[PDB]
Amino acid sequence: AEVTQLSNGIVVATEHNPSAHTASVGVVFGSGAANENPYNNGVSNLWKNIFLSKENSAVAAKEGLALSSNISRDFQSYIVSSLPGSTDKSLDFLNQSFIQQKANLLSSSNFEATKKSVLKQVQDFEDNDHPNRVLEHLHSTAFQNTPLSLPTRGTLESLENLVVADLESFANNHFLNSNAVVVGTGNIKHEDLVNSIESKNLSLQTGTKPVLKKKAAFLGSEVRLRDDTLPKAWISLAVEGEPVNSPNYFVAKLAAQIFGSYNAFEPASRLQGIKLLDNIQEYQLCDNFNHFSLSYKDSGLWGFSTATRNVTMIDDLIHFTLKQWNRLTISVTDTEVERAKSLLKLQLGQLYESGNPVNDANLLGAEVLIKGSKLSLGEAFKKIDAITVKDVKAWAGKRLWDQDIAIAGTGQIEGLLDYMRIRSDMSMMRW
Amino acid sequence: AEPEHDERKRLGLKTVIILSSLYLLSIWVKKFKWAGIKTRKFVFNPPKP
Repeated sequence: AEVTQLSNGIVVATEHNPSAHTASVGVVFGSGAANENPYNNGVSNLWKNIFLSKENSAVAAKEGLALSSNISRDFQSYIVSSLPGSTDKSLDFLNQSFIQQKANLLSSSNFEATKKSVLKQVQDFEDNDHPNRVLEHLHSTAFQNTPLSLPTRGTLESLENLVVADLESFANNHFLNSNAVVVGTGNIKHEDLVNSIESKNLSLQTGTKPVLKKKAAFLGSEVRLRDDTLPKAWISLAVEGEPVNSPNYFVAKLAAQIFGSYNAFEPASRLQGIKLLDNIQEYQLCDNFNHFSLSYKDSGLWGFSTATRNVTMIDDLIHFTLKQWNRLTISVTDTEVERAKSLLKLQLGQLYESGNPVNDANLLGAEVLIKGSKLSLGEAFKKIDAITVKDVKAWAGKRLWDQDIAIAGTGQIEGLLDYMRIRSDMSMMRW
Repeated sequence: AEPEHDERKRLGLKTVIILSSLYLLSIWVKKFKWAGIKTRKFVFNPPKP
């Protein structure tokens, strides 16, 4: 449970955990899809794909190393996993690919074979992964004409028109030092890694900063992707949430836990202590749903997602759910808040502490990049337990009560009523 | 023949002012409530066979 981080030339961050069996090293950049443009959208996803290409991947495999990378909105990360002993051979492969081979990975035979893969990849996504496709579109309309609206995997149109020069252009503007953090998780010590790094000098484009832009903003709107040939209806709905490093980051995350997630087929799920289940189970209004409090640097999204085959009662699904959310402003109970506290701790635990160093790396790098440090799991619990009913009520009265929303859906959505109908349910009549 | 004359015209002035105002106000309210549908936009992308 130690968050160690020191700066010499490069800001090095590590979180050691003795019993681990393995160790992971890599760099995480403070720039992701939210830094691209509508036309070069998909560059970051492309980088990730070449970094994992058959050529580069075969080199580290001989050495007994494994590769992993993830593209997000605010950040990007390249990671190399290894045994606790080869904690040095990872640092060689890292520098070899980001300085020496930052021109060998971009050959006219590799880039074309990779481009052909992300194209079949992103296409496959839009053709079949409906729930994620919808959540991606939710960000698209909620933050339109603003950074957060750009899909992480990029659009098929900005992708097929992307050239090697664009990769370089992006890389030379974001893969800088002042916008980077070298992460090390697994078992290796902070002082073990920091030495192998402060050994090899060379700055490589120092003093350079990435370009700036215009702040992200929420806009009440919707995008309806009707498709009557699909067998279900997938919809996502949300209000403007909380950004990371916000006084209410936790109240919000707790508020989502109150309604939580559900799966109509799993017996135990049907028994949960969520009032909403009394309303939706009578006529079986949906196969599943899940609330969330997504947070980013400039903004966030608080809402839920759901999938259903009861295409003639979608208005009741949406109506009941939004009536429950009304309660957070006027009648949420102590026991509901308490049930949430326990469950939030359990999930926040399983995330920050799993048996996989790669997840730890991403989380560590991402956090240190936005707030210059990581909040310890124990420090979180103290904040979570401190939340009162009054807090939830004040938060909801600001974020949920009579506030614009964003909607997105695909499939048999004829039954999803108009905007103003849904919008009206964000409140209740009173004397 | 019309003993109510003076009174009738006074009541008329009140009635016409309220209804006029109500009429104008309703138009504004209607336009607001309709703005989402009015400015709504569509795009067609022919599905592949």
